[PDB]
Amino acid sequence: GTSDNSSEINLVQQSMPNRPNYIGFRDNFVGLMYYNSTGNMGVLAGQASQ
Amino acid sequence: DIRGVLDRGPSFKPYSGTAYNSLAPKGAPNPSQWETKEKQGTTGGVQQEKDVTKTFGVAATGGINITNQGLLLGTDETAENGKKDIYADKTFQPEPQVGEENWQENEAFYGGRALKKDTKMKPCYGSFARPTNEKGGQAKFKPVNEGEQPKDLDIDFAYFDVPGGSPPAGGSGEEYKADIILYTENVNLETPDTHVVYKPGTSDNSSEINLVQQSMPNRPNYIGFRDNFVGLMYYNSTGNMGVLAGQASQ
Amino acid sequence: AAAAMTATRLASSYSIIAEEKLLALLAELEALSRQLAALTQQVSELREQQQQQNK
Amino acid sequence: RQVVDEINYKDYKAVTLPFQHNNSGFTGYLAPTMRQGQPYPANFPYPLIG
Amino acid sequence: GVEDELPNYCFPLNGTGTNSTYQGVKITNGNDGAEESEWEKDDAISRQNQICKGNVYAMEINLQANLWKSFLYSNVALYLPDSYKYTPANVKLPANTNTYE
Amino acid sequence: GVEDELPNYCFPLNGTGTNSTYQGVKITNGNDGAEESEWEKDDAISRQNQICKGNVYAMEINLQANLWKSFLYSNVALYLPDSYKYTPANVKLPANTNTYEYMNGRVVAPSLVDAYINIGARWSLDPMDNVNPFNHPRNAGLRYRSMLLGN
Amino acid sequence: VDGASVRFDSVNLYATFFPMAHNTASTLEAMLRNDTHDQSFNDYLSAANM
Repeated sequence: GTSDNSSEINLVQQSMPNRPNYIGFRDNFVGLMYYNSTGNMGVLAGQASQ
Repeated sequence: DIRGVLDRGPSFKPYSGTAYNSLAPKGAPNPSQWETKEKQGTTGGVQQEKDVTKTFGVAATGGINITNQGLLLGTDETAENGKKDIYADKTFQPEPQVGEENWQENEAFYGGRALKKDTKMKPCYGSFARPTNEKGGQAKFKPVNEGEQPKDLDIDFAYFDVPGGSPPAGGSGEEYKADIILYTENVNLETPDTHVVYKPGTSDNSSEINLVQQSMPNRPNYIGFRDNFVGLMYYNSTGNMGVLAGQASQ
Repeated sequence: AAAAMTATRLASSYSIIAEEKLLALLAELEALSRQLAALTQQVSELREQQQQQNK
Repeated sequence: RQVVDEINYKDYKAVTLPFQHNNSGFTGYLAPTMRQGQPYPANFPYPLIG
Repeated sequence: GVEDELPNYCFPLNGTGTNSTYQGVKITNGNDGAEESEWEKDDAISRQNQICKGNVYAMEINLQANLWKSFLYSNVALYLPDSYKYTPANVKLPANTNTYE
Repeated sequence: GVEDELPNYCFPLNGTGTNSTYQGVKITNGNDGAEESEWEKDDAISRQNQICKGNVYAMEINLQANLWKSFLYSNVALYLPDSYKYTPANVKLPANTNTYEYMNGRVVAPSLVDAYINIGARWSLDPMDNVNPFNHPRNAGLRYRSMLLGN
Repeated sequence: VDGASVRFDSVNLYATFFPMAHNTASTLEAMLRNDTHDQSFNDYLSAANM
């Protein structure tokens, strides 16, 4: 039925478990550091002649 | 790079087990019928008719009311309030049933499909029946025709009332019509792999004894070329050797 | 056999218009129509002006 | 794999999913729900052996 | 978690486990109302065919989960330190610990 | 296919579901004909003698079929592209397809890939040929680092 | 779709030689074997079709 109140009609419920969904970091953390994006790039300079 | 077309014999079967009704118990009989003699009469009235036949007629789908046409699944638009079942395909699709709910599925009238006595009934495990119409209708032999033409399909109706009915039909006997219908017909029954292990009797014609029927699946058998193709080209045989001679000196 | 194989092989081988467009279209037509009516008046006057001077 | 030849083979009827009934009466119909139905000979998987 | 979405059922040996017996009736010449349906001698009657009404009897079992639990109990569950295991009330055991008894 | 050849039975807890009752009988010295029994007062004349006059009350189940069928469903059926799966009438779903709620209420027919599809073949199911296979509970390279952070 | 097809059974190559005295065919062959003069032809259409 199209209801959630307690009744004999709603006594027939069959429920499947939600499908599994793992959530973790990417391997080697591909993504945690900006590579090859012009908006933000790393820098390794000599601190004297920048 | 030899290229042809081979044909593994009937012995070929690359899958262990069965493909048709694999979940059915090994011994569950198909809902069918078996012409026989039933003992009756006050002092002996045995009458060979469509007796205890139709012994298994499992009926899943239900309907509002049974008429002399079909099951009458449900009421419809005011234009045509009666909606029987198309006995071609959607007479009783074996998958659906009443409700799909165990409790409170009590239905006034049910119905199902069954096999005629012409078809030699086999266990449900490993039974196949090639469809006849694209609408999913199960195998339905065209009725026996001498030499003229295959006409419309072969379907018959059987009605089964519960024996115990108190109310008479308006002053009649103790009979009534609270019943269950069954669409009975013959199909192209054939077991592609499974073979019967335990056969109680000797004949295979449908009967109460022959209802007991257990069939294990056929023994798997793979066919294929040999490793590295051994044996495909003649080797170290003096009868037919093969050469690599130069063109000039041969 | 080749014909049977050939027979086997031949078969085996085998919008709703937006009002933005419409309202723009109507305005353009009216703008051209008013210009066209204005140019018609000048030509009609020109013929009368020559005709009356000749008469 | 070897699929059924739909052209060079007569008495071939195309059965779509919501009509084919294999393993009927012991498994849910178009759902992983209860088992509903009536045992009966199967019809969908065309034989390819024997 | 053990992967299981299809319920697994156990079915009776006779195929359907039916018990109710019906009798044949042939609905006659007239209206398909409540009379006019009358039985005929052509079918059996008294022990006449039994038809399952209503789907097969059955009972299910979480097949995949049972294997997972059984794997756990025979494994580590039995190999826990003795502080967890409790002796049954109505049995007796040897005093010393290091013994198969 | 399923490597099944023996029926697998399930038996009642009490050893036998038969609940018939009987009483002992004490056929006398006479010939064992029709009316020589005496039913002496040595057995349960009324209730207790319970015997299964028939066979045991097992019921069958194809153990091997269910496991393979269940493995096939969870691992190859639920991951079909969102065109073979339908939506039950009484269940409401969100709008965008991407959300987890949406891809959790649309069911797939078991009459899809099953124990009887491409039997005896190495065929990869064509509907999910162009479906990312690195999105799975079997992606052992993922759930190692999914459970590395914890649960 | 409808009609049948051709079916080759045998193919042969025919070639007719001008009957020329071996005295002058050797001379003509001697000239044509020279590096200075060799046959050169051009495609009549002489175009690159796209």
